[PDB]
Amino acid sequence: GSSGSSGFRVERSQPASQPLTYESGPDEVRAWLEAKAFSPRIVENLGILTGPQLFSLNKEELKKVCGEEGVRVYSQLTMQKAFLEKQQSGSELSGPSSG
Repeated sequence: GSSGSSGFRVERSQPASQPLTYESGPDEVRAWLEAKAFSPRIVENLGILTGPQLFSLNKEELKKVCGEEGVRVYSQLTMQKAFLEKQQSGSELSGPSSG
């Protein structure tokens, strides 16, 4: 019960998008990047990390390795993460600590 405002206007979709999950190793992580066509550098740089190892990278990190492009990579990554969170309904004693 606390007055608050929110919203977002980002209408952007892609025709093709390779499936990326935590079970996907570095062999797939590199494919996901190329699929989006981020950059020839970020693909090889982030194409060596595993599924989780990559997602583990924070905005600052992704920006440190991907430089400026990173900002975009992270914007797309998070989007996927959230989608994965609610992929296989069956969380075991896991969830939001505080709401």
